[PDB]
Amino acid sequence: AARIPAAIDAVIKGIVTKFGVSTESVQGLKSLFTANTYNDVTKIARAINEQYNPSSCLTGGSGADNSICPWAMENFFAARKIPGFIQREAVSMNDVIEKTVKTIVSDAPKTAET
Amino acid sequence: QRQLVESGGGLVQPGGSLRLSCAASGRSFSDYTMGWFRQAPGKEREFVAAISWSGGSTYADSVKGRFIISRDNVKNTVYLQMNSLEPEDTAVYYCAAERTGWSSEYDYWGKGTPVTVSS
Amino acid sequence: RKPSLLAHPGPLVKSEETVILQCWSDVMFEHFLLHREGMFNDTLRLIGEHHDGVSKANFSISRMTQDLAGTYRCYGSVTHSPYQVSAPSDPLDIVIIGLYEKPSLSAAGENVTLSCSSRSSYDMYHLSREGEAHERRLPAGPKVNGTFQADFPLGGTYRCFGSFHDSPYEWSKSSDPLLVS
Ligand SMILES: *[C@@H]1O[C@H](CO[C@@H]2O[C@@H](C)[C@@H](O)[C@@H](O)[C@@H]2O)[C@@H](O)[C@H](O)[C@H]1NC(C)=O
Ligand SMILES: *[C@@H]1O[C@H](CO)[C@@H](O)[C@H](O)[C@H]1NC(C)=O
Repeated sequence: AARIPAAIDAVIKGIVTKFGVSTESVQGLKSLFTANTYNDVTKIARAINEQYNPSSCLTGGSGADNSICPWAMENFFAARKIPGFIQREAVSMNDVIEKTVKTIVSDAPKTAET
Repeated sequence: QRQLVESGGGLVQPGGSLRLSCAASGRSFSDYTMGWFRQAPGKEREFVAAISWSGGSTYADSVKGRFIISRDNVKNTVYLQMNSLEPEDTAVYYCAAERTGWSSEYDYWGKGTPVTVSS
Repeated sequence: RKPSLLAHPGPLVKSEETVILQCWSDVMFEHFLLHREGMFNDTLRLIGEHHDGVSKANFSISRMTQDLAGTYRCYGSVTHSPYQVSAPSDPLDIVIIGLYEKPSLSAAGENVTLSCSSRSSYDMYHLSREGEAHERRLPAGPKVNGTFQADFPLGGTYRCFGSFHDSPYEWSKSSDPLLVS
């Protein structure tokens, strides 16, 4: 019955399990996870960079729980090859976050419905 | 840093062509963006073409397809090949230099070369 | 060990224009991490290109935006398993210039002082010696002539810029150059 609130909750669960950040922290962006902007890939990727500052993971991280740093190491800093940006002279971490958000948003109607 | 000297100006019939040159005598020439500007009688000085430190060209829409800007980093020279000239192109043509990466302006200017497209 | 970071043709970039940031070192780093601190933080992973004892990487900005302005630092990538990065390069400010009205700049072995003035209420003034990657900054004070100013004691070719508090990497049009001899 509630098609859109289910899709908003699937995008939130997608960010949580992919980026390894807390459920409470993703849900904090109340203005972002509304019916008009829950699937706005650009706004979500910029919000993730603004709030978690993954560039602070440059030197390695600290082992803090629900930190984006393990995701940043596995997909950017300590990656042998970045998936989606393979054989690329210059890769922007924000573009890698954006590509990840774009897959989350696409797979959201498939997962929530099923 | 620079002193720019234009040449090649003169009288030309409509549909004719003319090649202007600019000699620049300063250090780091290849790093400057070089431009051509023109001032027609009673009008404000306007941009005509620019050649970036990287060799990329830019043109005013009024000159697009008819003029070609080029640079020679061995001789420290800029050229403006002007084809299909119409009486609207009559103006004093100026050579200018911009220290890209350090300035937002064309700080260096030549004294001009007159171009007249008769009748 | 600390790599070098420079801007070509320079770090004071007009809107929609180009700049190349070069990371280089005599340590043969397989990769470089170019970090930007500004209104939109980011890290760029660059391939370390090797030739005759040097490892270099270029980051080309093909169209200067507010998002790309900031303080940049380059790090060389050492290892993946015991994760290690080198010491950062010296900080390099990549600034957007030409956004506001140009200020005015006024002037062997003597103390020379250069002054930055404008009627615009700039919060900060920036002095630039042409060819030198680092700029000097100083706040602006009001004068009874309805003009804000900053005096830079020198103790080359110079240019002056104004900026506001809420956008420290977005500067005005450069003042007319002042040759000091
Ligand atoms: C943007 O980044 C600022 C500085 O980044 C930190 O210092 C540099 C030198 C590197 O060590 C980097 O890994 C560090 O993260 C932060 O002060 C600032 O808070 C950041 N902005 C936001 C919104 O997170
Ligand atoms: C990097 O950029 C600099 C400055 O434009 C240039 O001289 C150099 O050739 C570039 N490196 C490569 C590998 O093209």
